[PDB]
Amino acid sequence: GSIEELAKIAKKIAEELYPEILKEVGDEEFAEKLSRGLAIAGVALAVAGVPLEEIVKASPEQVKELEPLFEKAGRIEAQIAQVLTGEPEEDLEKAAKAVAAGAYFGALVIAGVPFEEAAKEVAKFLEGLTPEEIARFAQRCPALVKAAPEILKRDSITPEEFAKLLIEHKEELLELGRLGLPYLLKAYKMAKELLGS
Ligand code: HEM
Repeated sequence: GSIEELAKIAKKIAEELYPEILKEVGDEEFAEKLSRGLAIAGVALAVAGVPLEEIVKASPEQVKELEPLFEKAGRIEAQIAQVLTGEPEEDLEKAAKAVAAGAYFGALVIAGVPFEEAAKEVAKFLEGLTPEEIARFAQRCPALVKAAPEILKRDSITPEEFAKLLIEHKEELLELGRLGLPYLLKAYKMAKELLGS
């Protein structure tokens, strides 16, 4: 139950994802990051109670009923990430809201919410962060930077402008989410087993 214990689990799961991700991602630095992030999310979703095997089958209204569990998952993601990386040592509650938006966007897209509407729902989810905070958290995601490297020189991204960035890079972000989905599911299943021992 301790965060250190969840981090050790996520680190072990990341080691099982990494060789397979390397078979298909030629940037090995990006492969290392993907394997840690997908492992951390798999653990966080499992211990937050997001039913990911049901999400991939769910309707949009069923995904929206689960919205508070995604926010809990984001807080656990950011706490684990502090142990494994150190870097997210700051306002944890703000970082948690940002990362929460990631899996919740993907959950709405998986459920069949049209990409542009899902993007607006993300804009809604980020309200309360300053455009400067939004810019700084977006710059910490290697998938967003890989799809939209102009993030690297934005000082200010409003929630609406963040949704516009997702839409402008829809095809690239769909390809990264499709790459990550099988590894997220594998990590979630391994987490559920390891947590339940
Ligand atoms: C579309 C596919 C996405 C993939 C494959 C992905 C992958 C990742 C990975 C691997 C990390 C951790 C990096 C590391 O450990 O070095 C990460 C971090 C992050 N991602 Fe993304 N992400 C995606 C979409 C998004 C979206 C839509 C958001 C919207 C807010 C988002 C927000 C973040 C944030 C804030 C972090 C920082 C984590 C922290 O500081 O604790 N991601 N992402």
